[PDB]
Amino acid sequence: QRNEEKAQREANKKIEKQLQKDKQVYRATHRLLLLGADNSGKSTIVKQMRIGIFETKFQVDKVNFHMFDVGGQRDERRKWIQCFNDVTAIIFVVDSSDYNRLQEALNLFKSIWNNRWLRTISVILFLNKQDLLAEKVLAGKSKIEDYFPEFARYTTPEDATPEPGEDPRVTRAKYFIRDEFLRISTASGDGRHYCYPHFTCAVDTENARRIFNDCRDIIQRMHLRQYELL
Amino acid sequence: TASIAQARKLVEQLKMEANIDRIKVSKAAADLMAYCEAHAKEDPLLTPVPASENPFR
Amino acid sequence: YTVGYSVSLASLTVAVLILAYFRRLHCTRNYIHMHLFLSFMLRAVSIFVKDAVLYSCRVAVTFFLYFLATNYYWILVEGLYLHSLIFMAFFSKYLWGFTVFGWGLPAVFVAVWVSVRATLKWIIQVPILASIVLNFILFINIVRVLATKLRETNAGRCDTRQQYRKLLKSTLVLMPLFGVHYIVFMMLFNSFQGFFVAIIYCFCNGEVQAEIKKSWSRWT
Amino acid sequence: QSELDQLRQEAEQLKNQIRDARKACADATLSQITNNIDPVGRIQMRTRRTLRGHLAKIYAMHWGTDSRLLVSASQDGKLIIWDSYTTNKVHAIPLRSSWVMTCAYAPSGNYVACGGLDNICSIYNLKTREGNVRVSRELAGHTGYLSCCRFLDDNQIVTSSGDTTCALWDIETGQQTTTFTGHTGDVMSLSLAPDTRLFVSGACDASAKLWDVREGMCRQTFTGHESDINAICFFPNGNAFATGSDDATCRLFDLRADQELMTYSHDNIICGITSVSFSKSGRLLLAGYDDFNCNVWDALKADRAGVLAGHDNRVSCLGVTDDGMAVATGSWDSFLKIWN
Amino acid sequence: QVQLQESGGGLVQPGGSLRLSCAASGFTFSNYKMNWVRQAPGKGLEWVSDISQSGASISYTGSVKGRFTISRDNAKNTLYLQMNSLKPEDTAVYYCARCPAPFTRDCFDVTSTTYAYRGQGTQVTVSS
Ligand SMILES: Cc1cc(N2C(=O)NC(=O)C2(C)C)cc(C)c1CCS(=O)(=O)N1CCC2(CC1)N=C(c1ccc(OC(F)(F)F)cc1)NC2=O
Repeated sequence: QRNEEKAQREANKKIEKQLQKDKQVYRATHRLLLLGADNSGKSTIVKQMRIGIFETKFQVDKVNFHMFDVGGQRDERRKWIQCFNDVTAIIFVVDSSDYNRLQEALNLFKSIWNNRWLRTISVILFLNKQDLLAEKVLAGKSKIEDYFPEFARYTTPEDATPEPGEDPRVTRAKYFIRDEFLRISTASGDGRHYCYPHFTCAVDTENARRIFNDCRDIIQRMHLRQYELL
Repeated sequence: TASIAQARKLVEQLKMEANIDRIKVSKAAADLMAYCEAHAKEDPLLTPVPASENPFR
Repeated sequence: YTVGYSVSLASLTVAVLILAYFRRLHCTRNYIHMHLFLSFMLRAVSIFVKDAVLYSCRVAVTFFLYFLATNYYWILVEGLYLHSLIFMAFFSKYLWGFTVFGWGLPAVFVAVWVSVRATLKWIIQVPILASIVLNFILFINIVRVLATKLRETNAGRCDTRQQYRKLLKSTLVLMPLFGVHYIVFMMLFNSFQGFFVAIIYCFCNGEVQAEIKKSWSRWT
Repeated sequence: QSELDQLRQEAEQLKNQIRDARKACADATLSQITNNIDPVGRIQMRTRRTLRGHLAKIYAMHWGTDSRLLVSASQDGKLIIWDSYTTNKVHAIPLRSSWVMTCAYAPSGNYVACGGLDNICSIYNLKTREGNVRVSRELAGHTGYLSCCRFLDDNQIVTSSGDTTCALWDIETGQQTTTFTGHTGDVMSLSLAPDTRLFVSGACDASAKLWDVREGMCRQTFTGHESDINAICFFPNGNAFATGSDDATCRLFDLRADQELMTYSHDNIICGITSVSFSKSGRLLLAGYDDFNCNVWDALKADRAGVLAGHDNRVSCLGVTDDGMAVATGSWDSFLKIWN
Repeated sequence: QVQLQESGGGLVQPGGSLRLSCAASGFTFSNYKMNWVRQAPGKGLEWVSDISQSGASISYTGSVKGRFTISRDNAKNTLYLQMNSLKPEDTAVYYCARCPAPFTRDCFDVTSTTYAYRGQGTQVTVSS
């Protein structure tokens, strides 16, 4: 009679206790969508971060992260990208040296930025392979103006902070590629989500504190937005 | 190659769809109306049942 | 005068109703707001009762001091909860941990004032002074972080004047002008303090305004 | 190119002659026959239960044959089996991959399937000897994300995938007995017939296809949608089906007539459709939209009978009991609500 | 049935001109954002130009700025691409990909190998 109801109500408490324990782990962890191209260098970033879909867990300052690489799918990505509408950030990796494929990366950035279900997600932009960009610029073999005519009339920003030792010609090209991505970010999503560009190489030793600091700033801005203070 | 032979199967599949017995839409729509009319009284969502016969009430 | 004292309690009771009766207006920060709104309304209640027995006994005296220290302790913690989120909440209970701090701790040293008075000022006053001083410390830290973040939203891809408006509006709604009035003083100010807070914190709130619009849309 | 031009023309002219055959059958329209019958009127369902306990968005759900138990999948790694009558949770299955995109409940009520970006419709045994729930066997072999897998039998299950391919599986062996190829875009939804002899599947190419289970061939393909087809559901008698798409339109297709009988669209609605479902009688057509709402449609007159407005985020999934007693609505706000 | 039938295209000397025409059918042309894409011999699909629903956002790929210009006619249900100075590098099969959703400014998968809402393409060749 009532034994089944007593068993069922007692059973539901056991699930409820576990669900509350699982909530603590779920809320503490930060999920990240690692997105990029074949030539972007996604695997280099994953490999050096030594703490259907491939997961990468790394702990920084006792903060658990969970990077998701989705490579087991096809090139059509308008249906499974909706599964990542609540990730903390999207780590967008680009190959800076690959000039002709920059417009392909710019188009993908524009789609993610303007997607209805991804309008709230901030993008941690990694302009990977900076050493190959410096080699290509100094060699003088390939030119930006062929692929980006507006480069010829581009002045370096005043706030630029180059590394110790860099040709001014190299710095101009480096900050122009960054400006192309940041032009899309500022055109929409006023205060709802931002972009965090970074210059990285294959030998950037930490490359994870930058994600840790960016995710910290994303959560801080999210709290301030709830108070309508920012 | 596969690109030039990809149209080999598309033609064959359409041939099967071409030889199908199609009924008139008028009698086709009659079957849907007849089914709903014959099952109207068995649909709790269509006709709200009394609260004594509703397990969710 | 009397009409000014009606709007102080009337607006604050409406504020608690909107926050409590609704499920969307929830989460810890909205639960913090209700206790702040409750304390503001409870202060106004104890102002007349104390005056009515005295001019307009000791029962209303001890209640008046309890709620006076309750306002500045719920202003303190509300700035203390916001300070925690920006700085010490990257790893997140807490909500019920300091709910005793909000009400209970103000009360305990009020009873100390009563105990000493039971035979034979600073017992009650300077604890409130510490809360006001500590709240101002948190206020200074937050406005610096807000200024720091506003100039780094999109590096230089913003407007300096526009971020000045964002900084000024944000600064206005956190500055403790009630705490400075306590130290400066120790009329009409008590009349508008309760009703003034409801306009900005619960009425001018830009998300409850769309929530009632959502409520009206659902019902109508 | 000289001969490949003929192949394009052979397909085009044969596709052209199919249209005139369909045009001959279209003597009347569904609105003309059903104009005389009186409308259903106002439909006003109320939220009988609201199921809470999921952490992330609920992305799919499925009713049981007893019309009491549910399974719901959320994008956090949980597969909770609910109880509608008492709101109690019967089981909570932790998944290997948190990005689960589908779930199914066996007709016998013994197994539960689920899958997603891991590319596996994992089978879970509910009625085991020790009483626990464990992964029965994993059905790997899809090259794209699993979008829908539905139990054909206690030992057979059909799956849809984002590799433009459906497949029939044998749960005992773990191998694909039949493969269903022909879609060009990602297959998003799947619906079995009542007789379990045929099934339809809409894909991301604005087309639906009727498949024969025992043969593996496509019987006929239906077109008319302008964008990706997200949902699909058979009519109760099994001679028709509806399709929700990103057009903000639902369309009724008849199997025998091989045409689109009716379109359910309003100028106010400009958002995509996520789920569709018929009532027990088939008179009402439930549809979940992106604008956080569910619209009840008169399937015979194409009129909005009512609205189920109770969700904060997009309605992801829908479901009606086999006895047609209640309808459940999952959403991205992690709440599963029962309406009746 | 959603269909996109390309027109124009052919042989042209370097420095000439060529007017592409894309006839759309099976959908409401006014609601959708339209794109031009091309696939060079031995290269993958490449985005060329897009146009907004009303015809306001007229962005290009950069390599074709100044030379190419996209047009739109919602009444005639057709898309245009007026190429003004053809270079040998422009030789490719120009497709007329249409965006998937009808009320979105973002556009996904138009450059994919098996995109469903893209036409068969017209051949454009530039040689001396
Ligand atoms: C941060 C926060 C944010 C919100 N918001 C939210 O959530 N959404 C929103 O839009 C806002 C409203 C931003 C709500 C609350 C309750 C707080 C905590 C507010 S407090 O409790 O820390 N405290 C702050 C100090 C306090 C009492 C309340 N204020 C004043 C004061 C005096 C004069 C003023 O203006 C003027 F000078 F007269 F002109 C203005 C204020 N004097 C005080 O002593």
